[PDB]
Amino acid sequence: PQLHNGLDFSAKVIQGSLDSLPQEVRKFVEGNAQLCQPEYIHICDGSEEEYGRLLAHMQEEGVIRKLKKYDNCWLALTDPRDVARIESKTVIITQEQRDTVPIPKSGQSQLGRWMSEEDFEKAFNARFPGCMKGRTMYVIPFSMGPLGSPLAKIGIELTDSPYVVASMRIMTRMGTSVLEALGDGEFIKCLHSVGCPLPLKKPLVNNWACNPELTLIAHLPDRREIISFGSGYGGNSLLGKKCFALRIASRLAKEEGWLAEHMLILGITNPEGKKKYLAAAFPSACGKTNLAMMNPTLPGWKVECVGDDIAWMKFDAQGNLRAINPENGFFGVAPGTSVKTNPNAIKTIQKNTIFTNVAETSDGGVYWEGIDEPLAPGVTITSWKNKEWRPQDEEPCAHPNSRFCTPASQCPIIDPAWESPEGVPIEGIIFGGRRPAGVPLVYEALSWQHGVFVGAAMRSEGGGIMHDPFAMRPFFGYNFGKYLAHWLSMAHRPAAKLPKIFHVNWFRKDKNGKFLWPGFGENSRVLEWMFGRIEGEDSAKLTPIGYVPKEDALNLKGLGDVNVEELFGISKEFWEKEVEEIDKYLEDQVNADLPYEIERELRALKQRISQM
Ligand SMILES: Nc1nc2c(ncn2[C@@H]2O[C@H](COP(=O)(O)OP(=O)(O)OP(=O)(O)O)[C@@H](O)[C@H]2O)c(=O)[nH]1
Ligand SMILES: O=C([O-])C(=O)[O-]
Ligand SMILES: [Mn+2]
Ligand SMILES: [Mn+2]
Ligand code: NA
Repeated sequence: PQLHNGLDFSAKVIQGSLDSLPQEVRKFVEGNAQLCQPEYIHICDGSEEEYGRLLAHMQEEGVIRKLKKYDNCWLALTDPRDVARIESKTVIITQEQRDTVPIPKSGQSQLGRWMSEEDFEKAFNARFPGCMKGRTMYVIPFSMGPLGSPLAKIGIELTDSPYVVASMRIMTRMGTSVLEALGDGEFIKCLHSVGCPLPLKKPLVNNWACNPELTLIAHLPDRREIISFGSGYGGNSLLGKKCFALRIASRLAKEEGWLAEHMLILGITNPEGKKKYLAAAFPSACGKTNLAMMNPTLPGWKVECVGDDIAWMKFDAQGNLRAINPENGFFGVAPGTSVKTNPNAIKTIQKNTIFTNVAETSDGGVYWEGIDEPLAPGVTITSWKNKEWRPQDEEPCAHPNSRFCTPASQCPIIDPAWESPEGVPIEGIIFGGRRPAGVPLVYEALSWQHGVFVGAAMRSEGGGIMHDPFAMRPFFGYNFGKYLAHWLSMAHRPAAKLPKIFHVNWFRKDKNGKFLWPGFGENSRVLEWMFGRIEGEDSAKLTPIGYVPKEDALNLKGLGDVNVEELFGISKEFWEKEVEEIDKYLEDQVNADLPYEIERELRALKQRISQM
C-alpha cells in the first residue's frame, strides 16, 4: 500500500507495536510522527516494569531526583518560566467567537480566550513541524473515569516528555488495557510537545525542556483535539485533567446532557451511620483538596474522598445526580499541607509520589512553606531553585504552586465507591471561595435557580477580589451564558432529585486581618449543618441571602472563642454593593447571553436586600 515506505514508522518503535493499535489510533500516531519527527516511538503499556524503566531513564538523564527518605518518591525541579497554567496562552478554537465566550462590552473577556481556526493553523505550523527531533514520542492510551464505566471517556496523548508519561500513569488509567477497552471507538486526540527539538536552539534551564515564548495550550472541540506546545507543567501537559476533563468535556456535557465541573466529591457519614455524597466547587487556592480529604474534628463523623478536583455528573434513570471522579490520582498543591491542615494527604504522599518544585532536605525528604514539621538541628534545605536555603531568606523554599502527584488508591480514606462505574449520588453542591468581608460562614440557596445564581455570582480574593463563577473561570469549554442556561435546564428534567445548594466562606476576617473561623477539620461542623438540612431539619433562619444556621444550630463546642456575631453577620450596605457589582459584571461580561432566570435572581436578591 506504498511506493516507498508510506508513513510506516515501525523501524522507530522501541516499545510495543504499531500493528497492535486500533486503525485510527495508528493514523493519529503515524501522522504526528511524520509531522514532529521523533527519533523513537514508545507505545506505553502502563506496566510497573515500564514505569520503573521510565523513572530510571529520567533519573539517569538528571531530569528527576530520587527522594531517598521515602518509598519510591521523586522530585522534579522546573525552569521557573514554566511553573503554572498560563491563562493568556490557553485558547479554544471554534468557527464563531461567541460560541466559546460571550462578547464583553468592554472588549476584555474574563470568561475564556477564543482563537480563530486561521490563526491557530498559523500558530500550529510555526511550532509543531520537527518539534520532537532527537526525542522519543510516547503514546499514552488513557481513560478518564473508571475503565469501562458508561461515564468514562478515552484519550490518546502523544508527548515527548517522560515526566508527562510518569504523571499521566498516576493521574489517569493508562496502558494496554485502555487500548483494549477502546477498540475501534472514538477517542480525544491529545498532542503535546515541550517544543525543544534537538539540537537545542536555546540553553536548558534546570534540565527542564520548555519553550515559554511559544507556549500555546489549544482546544479544538469540533475536531475532538487538544494541542499543547511549549510547557511541561502539569495543567498544560497532562492533557487529561484540565484540557480534556474540564474544557473539552464541559462542551461534550452541554451537548449530551451532563456536567463536567471543578468540584471535589466526598462521602460523609454521620454518627448514626447515614452517608451522603457532596460536591464542592471552590477556585484554585481555596481548599478543595483539604475538604475532600478532611479529618473531621467532630466525634463519630467520617469523610471519605471520591475525588479532589474534577467531577463528571449525570442524572440517572431514577433522578439521582450521579458523580464520578474522572481522575486516578491527586495533583495537589504542596505548600500549606501539614498534619494540621491535611493529615490524610500527608499519609497518601509518602510513597509512589512525584513532587514538582518543592524543597529537598539534606536527608532526602521534602519541604515547603506550611509543612509545620521541625527539622533536626543540622538538617539543611535545598530550595526548588536548587540553591541552599534558610528560613530568613526573602523567597520561599518551594514554589507557591508546587505540587504532589500521588495515586488516589493510596489515600487512607479513599471512598469505596471512588471507582464505581455508575457514580455516587450527590445530595448537596457547595460553592465558595475567599471573601475577607461580608459573606458569612455558610448559607443555603432558596431554590435551584437561586443556587445557580449563587454559583454564577462567586467571587474570590486572588490579587484582589475577582469573579470566578462555579470555580470555572479558567475552564469553560464554551460560552458561559449558555453554561448557565445548561445548569438552569436541570430543573426541567422530570423527577430530577436536585441537590440542595450551599455557599461557604472559610476566609472571613475581622478588622485586624484575623480569620474568624478556624477551618480545616472544624469545617466538619458546617458539613453537619448541611447534612441536617438535606434531612429537612428545622435548623435554618431565613435571611435576604438565603438560609443560615439558627442561633445554637451549629455545634461550636470547643470553639467558645468564635465571634459568632461577626462571622454570621449580614450588612445591608455590603450586600447592596455586592448586588451593584454583580450587575455590572454580568452586563459587561455576559450581556445578551445571560439567561432570564439569572437576571430574575439578581433582581430578587436586590429586592430582599432593599427590605432590610
Ligand atoms: N483559613 C483556611 N484556609 C484554608 C482552609 N482550607 C484550605 N485553606 C487554604 O487553602 C489553600 C490550599 O488550597 P489549595 O490546595 O491550593 O486549593 P484547591 O482548591 O485544592 O486548588 P487546586 O488544586 O489548584 O484546584 C491554603 O492556603 C490553605 O491554608 C480553611 O478551612 N481555612
Ligand atoms: O490549577 C488547578 O486548579 C489545578 O491544577 O487543580
Ligand atoms: Mn487541589
Ligand atoms: Mn483545580
Ligand atoms: Na530539573
